[PDB]
Amino acid sequence: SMMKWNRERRRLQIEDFEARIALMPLLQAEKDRRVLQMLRENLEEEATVMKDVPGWKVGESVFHTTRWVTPMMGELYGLRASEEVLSATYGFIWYT
Amino acid sequence: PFFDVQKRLGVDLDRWMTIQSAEQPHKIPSRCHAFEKEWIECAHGIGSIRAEKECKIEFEDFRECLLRQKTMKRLHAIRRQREKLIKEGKYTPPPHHSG
Amino acid sequence: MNLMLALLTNFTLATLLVIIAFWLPQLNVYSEKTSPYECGFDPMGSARLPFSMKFFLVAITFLLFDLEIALLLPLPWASQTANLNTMLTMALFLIILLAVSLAYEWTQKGLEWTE
Amino acid sequence: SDAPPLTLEGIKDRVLYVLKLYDKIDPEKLSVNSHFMKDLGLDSLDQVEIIMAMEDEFGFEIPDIDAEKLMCPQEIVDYIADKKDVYE
Amino acid sequence: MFMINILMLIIPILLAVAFLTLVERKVLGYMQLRKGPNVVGPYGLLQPIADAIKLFIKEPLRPATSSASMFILAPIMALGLALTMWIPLPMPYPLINMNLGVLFMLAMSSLAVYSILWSGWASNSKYALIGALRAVAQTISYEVTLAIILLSVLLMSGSFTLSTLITTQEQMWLILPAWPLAMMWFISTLAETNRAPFDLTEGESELVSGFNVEYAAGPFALFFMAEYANIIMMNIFTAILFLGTSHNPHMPELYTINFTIKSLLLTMSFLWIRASYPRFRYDQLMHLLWKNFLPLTLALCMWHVSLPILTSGIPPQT
Amino acid sequence: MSMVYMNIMMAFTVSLVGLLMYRSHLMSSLLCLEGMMLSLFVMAALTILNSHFTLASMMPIILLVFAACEAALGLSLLVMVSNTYGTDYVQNLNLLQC
Amino acid sequence: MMLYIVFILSVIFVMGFVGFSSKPSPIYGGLGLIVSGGVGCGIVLNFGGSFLGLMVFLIYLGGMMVVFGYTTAMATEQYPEIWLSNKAVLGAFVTGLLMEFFMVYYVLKDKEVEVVFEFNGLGDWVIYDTGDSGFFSEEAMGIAALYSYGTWLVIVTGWSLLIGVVVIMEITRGN
Amino acid sequence: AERVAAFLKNVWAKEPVLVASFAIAGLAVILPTLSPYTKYSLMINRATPYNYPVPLRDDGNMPDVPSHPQDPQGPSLEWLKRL
Amino acid sequence: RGEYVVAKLDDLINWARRSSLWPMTFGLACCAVEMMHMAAPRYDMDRFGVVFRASPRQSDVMIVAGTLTNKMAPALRKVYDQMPEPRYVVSMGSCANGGGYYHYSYSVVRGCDRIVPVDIYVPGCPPTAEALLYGILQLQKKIKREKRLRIWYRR
Amino acid sequence: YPTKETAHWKPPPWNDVDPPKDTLVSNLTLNFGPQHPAAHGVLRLVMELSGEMVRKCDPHIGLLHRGTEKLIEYKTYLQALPYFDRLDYVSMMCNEQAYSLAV
Amino acid sequence: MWFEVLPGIAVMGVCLFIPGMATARIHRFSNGGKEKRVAHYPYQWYLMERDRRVSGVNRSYVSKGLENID
Ligand SMILES: CCCCCCCCCCCCCCCCCC(=O)OC[C@H](COP(=O)(O)OCCN)OC(=O)CCCCCCCCCCCCCCCCC
Ligand code: SF4
Repeated sequence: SMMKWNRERRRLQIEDFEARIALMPLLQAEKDRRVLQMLRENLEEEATVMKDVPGWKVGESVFHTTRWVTPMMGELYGLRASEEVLSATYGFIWYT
Repeated sequence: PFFDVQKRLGVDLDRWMTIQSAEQPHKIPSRCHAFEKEWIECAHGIGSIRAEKECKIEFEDFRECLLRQKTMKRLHAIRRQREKLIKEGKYTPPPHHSG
Repeated sequence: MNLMLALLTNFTLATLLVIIAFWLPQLNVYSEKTSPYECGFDPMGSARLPFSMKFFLVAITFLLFDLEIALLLPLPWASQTANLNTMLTMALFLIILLAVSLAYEWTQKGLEWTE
Repeated sequence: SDAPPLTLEGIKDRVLYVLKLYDKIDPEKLSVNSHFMKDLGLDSLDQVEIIMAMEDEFGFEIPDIDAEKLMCPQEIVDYIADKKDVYE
Repeated sequence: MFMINILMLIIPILLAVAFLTLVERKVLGYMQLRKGPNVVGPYGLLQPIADAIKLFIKEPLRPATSSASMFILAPIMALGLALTMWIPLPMPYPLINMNLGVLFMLAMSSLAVYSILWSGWASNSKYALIGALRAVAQTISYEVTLAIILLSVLLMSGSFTLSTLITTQEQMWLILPAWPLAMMWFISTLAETNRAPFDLTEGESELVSGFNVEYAAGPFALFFMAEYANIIMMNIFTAILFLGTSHNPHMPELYTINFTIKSLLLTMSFLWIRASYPRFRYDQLMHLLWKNFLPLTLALCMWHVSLPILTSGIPPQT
Repeated sequence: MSMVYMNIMMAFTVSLVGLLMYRSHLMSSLLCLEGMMLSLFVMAALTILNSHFTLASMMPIILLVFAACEAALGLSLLVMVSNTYGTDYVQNLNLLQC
Repeated sequence: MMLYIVFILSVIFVMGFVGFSSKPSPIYGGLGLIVSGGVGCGIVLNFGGSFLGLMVFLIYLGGMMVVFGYTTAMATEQYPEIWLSNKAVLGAFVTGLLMEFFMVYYVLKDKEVEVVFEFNGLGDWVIYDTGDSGFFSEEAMGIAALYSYGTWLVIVTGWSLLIGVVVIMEITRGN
Repeated sequence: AERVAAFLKNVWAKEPVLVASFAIAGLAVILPTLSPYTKYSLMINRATPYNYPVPLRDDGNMPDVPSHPQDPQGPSLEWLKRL
Repeated sequence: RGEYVVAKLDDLINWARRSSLWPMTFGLACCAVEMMHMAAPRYDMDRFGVVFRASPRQSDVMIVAGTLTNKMAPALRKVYDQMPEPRYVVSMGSCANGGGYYHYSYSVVRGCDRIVPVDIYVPGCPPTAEALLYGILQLQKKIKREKRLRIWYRR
Repeated sequence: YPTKETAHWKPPPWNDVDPPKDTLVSNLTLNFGPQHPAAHGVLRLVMELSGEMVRKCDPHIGLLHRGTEKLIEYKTYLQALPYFDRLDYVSMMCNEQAYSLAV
Repeated sequence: MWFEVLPGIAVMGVCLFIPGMATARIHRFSNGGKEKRVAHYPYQWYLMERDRRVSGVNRSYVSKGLENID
């Protein structure tokens, strides 16, 4: 009895994983526009916070390469809402 | 290795875990996969003495992706400037950042 | 967050009951009441003198065996690998050695408490 | 380093000092030759307690047969010398 | 609405613990040809209330030779961790849905042992110390075996999640495929919860009262409440592992009815056993597990790693 | 290096300094050895977890295994030390070079 | 605040290490290593590794129990010491606390403390990854890899543990 | 042939628990080798799609790779459904 | 009147204490046998809330059952002093009461009330298990008449 | 090169074995009574334990010595009969029988 | 007789039923009449976090269906 039910459960998991796979292309597209929208907002504000600093190139990279580098949590959520950040960083780990 | 037996016998005992760009379960990439790949491909074969000078860029970029020091300093400067301007009623928070 | 609140609530409740226990009752303290209890007669020597452990060798073995659960608890996840032939061999190899460890200490009078 | 050697003059101070602390001996008339029983008036047990202090002083066991003869401070100094071989 | 849920969990638990004292006394009474409490309130239903008040208006005393700070920490640490074991229990929805709930309960159970070691050590009595070191010995007996038995079961559930034990048993109880492990798990919970024939740390007949001979009034009450909260909690654990109830999302009440009944009967068996057997000797309790259970537990752990593979019955990872 | 790395490396030093400065008990200096293992375990776990070094996730587990093979070994000598002298004082281990 | 949970836990983590490093009676020393073991399990947990965090806590709980049973046998005296009953233990305990306090003061104010290494006080949350993983725990996958990938590690670890049993039987036999 | 049934019957009357241990342990190490469903176990693990199936660039000479998820080409889990 | 409210708190605490008497496991001589028979099924003292406990610190009543000897007298006082208050003493039988058959002996304390304060005296040699149960039920009536909170109020 | 410090150093034993030390550790001493559930009320059993192993039992009795054998001298042969009901107070008529057979 | 024990077990049994019932109804009360969401893995949390954005009321249990697309 235990083996048939377990075997049935492996097939259910595949049907669950495939449904995820059919959706990932849409979620990837949404995630891209969401990050780029937030990187610009951080860039736009920095222009108004470092408008007077003499030795400052706005939006300058820190890497020598021009490749795309995925932004870390500090960059992406630079000055977002305090509770927005907390759920962005510890939202999953603390959700029980 | 002092005795490179693994190369002689062609058996991988621990080289599968030496670098973080090696093959991982379920093809899970590390955060700094791309940078570690380039440094290793830049510095293959030329030897350590040369790679200390000719592949210096690819290693500084990698060292940035690991500890992110040059990045946190930049953020640190902006935060310092911002809290100064917002201290004397000169910085107006943008809407999304707060509201 | 939710876990933290539950932890903070359970221990706060216990502390209040301990506080209430010591501050609600009427007390009457004197030396002979707070003395150590040894069935009506004064104890001979402090309770801090050495206390021999006749199972010291069994206690040390517990440390070494208690590690095997660290290496064995991943097995439910390990069974999901595509290389089941290797994973099956090492899981049994690890458990078999643990049994050989037990059988060695057992035969050598290790599990027998000293006197 | 090696401790200073025991000398017959060193022992003498120890014995008299120990006797000085005793509260039944009058410090005025306690000479190195004075007698415990006749001169100082101590009784038998008073004599036994003094010998016990000497054991604490020099940290060694004195049998009862010997202490029956240590009737004045001098022989105490002699006895200590004989045990530590302090001919001096 | 989360603070309301916590109160809705701990407050009933204390009430259940209080009335388990009545049930044990009235059950052991009839097995012993007595009647148990029947004078204090109708059928004794007020007996637990009288005892609870009596304890907390009594005089607590710190022995002259005690270590104050540890002497008071132990009862606080005991009861607090006893109520902590309950947060991840699916009934059928846990208060805290832990992904590694089985490991969490294992770890908290180990930590709860130090409320015995520090109480017996802080008391500064010889009977209190003898009992403290019978808990060191008793944990060395079952900790390894109990862990491996859980591992063997989880090789058929697929994950450490407690709520997944419900899914695993949607077609049949786990006691059928794994009745040999249930037998060794039930005795382990007897030993782990310090219950007869394994109630050696307290040992009334040999150590007067064991690690808690110096504890009185409220501080004693916290140990008594903690001990019975484990008795209920572990039998709820046993019901979930081996006698898994069916869950209906539209009628979760029905689960809590069947779930509660199974936990009661498993709890009555604890009282039933305590009235039937003598007490092991704390050195024999060790040889029972290392020389009988451990050889068999290791063999069954191997059998449950191979059985799914050789039958293609490996459960899903999620 | 984030501000957490300071405390874990600060913790390792405290254990290291604790170990090198014996008081009297040998058991007191055995805990410092176990304390150093806990620091290294945490520091490795933060480093490995943060960078998603997946295969390295087994390193901290292997670390604990030999962390306890010393504790077991360390307690074994402590039993043999107290048998000879009756206590685990380190001042009794002065037969050699003296 | 909440964003600095990991830093607060790490402060408590160091305080436990200062606890037993002062070397009071091993009874209290073992208590300190249990408190730091618990919060140390929290810090790893907040970085994603829950299995690792629970494992170390579980393993140290068992180990410190064996130490307790040994303390009552080989490492006990008439008057066990506390952090207040010695000037050496007190002097060391207050020393480690102040040295932690001055580090927390300067890092939280200056935001940049350099002692051998450069440390940044902006906040641990600034380095966390942004994207999600798949339908699994990344650390769980790696620990499962011990058997499919770590064949060499299992063999040495299994062999070492087996000899560990043999070795302690020889050492403690005596006579 | 007369001493094999004397050792076994001696231990079975003195160590019944040990006999059940070795007997159970033996089947764990043997049966997987002899089982015919062990191959399916490894195949089901490969069939669980944890990652995303990144597509390929059609160079024009890949007739074994499907053009749609509902094409005849490619591995099928028909054996799984009937299992 | 505020005195009424305390007079109703006194009833609660008095009820909790007489309803949950916990004697110490303390017997000395033949009378202790009749104390077992009060725990036997016929009388089942446990149904009145009376439960034996071994530890002095977890007990509310000392039932002095048997002869008290000069060698045992220091031990009885110690365990009594180690009972947290409120504490009560029942003197069962004639040896514990006034010396009984051994009043004139040399090694016997003439009455356990020379060592501890006694509340209830149970006569008999031994007092029947039913007689002792009358003593305990009389002790509960004595605890029901306490006015601790009505006396504190009027101070 | 002997110095002030190393004057007292002694050569190590020829075979590397040093003499064992004298009495070091004493068995824990425990009162197993008289107020114990298993001590029958009046048994002060002073024990010396090595852990929980027993090294010596020293039953102290007399906590229930009442002087019956002296109180009997002051009682006629009938007044002394009831004393025997109180010797083995679980076998009353078996004690009475022995005394009756004696008289 | 023995059946006089049932009242004690009935009261005890009713005490173990409340924790299970209180959580089940509280969960549905706080989540608009639906079981509380379970997010054991990052994919599950990503979708749950996405419902807060899609709902527009910062509640991940306020489900927006076909009426919300045109
Ligand atoms: C591909 C790899 C698979 C193979 C794995 C290889 C490892 C196998 C061992 C792993 C488990 C560890 C146990 C090894 C030790 C065996 C037990 C033992 O040593 O017993 C010794 C025992 C000592 O006890 P003694 O004092 O002498 O009392 C009896 C008096 N004669 O004295 C004795 O009595 C010894 C008697 C002989 C013991 C025979 C044990 C047989 C074990 C294998 C049984 C397998 C057959 C059953 C399974 C088949 C399927 C049903
Ligand atoms: S009063 Fe009677 S029954 Fe009790 S001890 Fe004395 S003689 Fe025995």
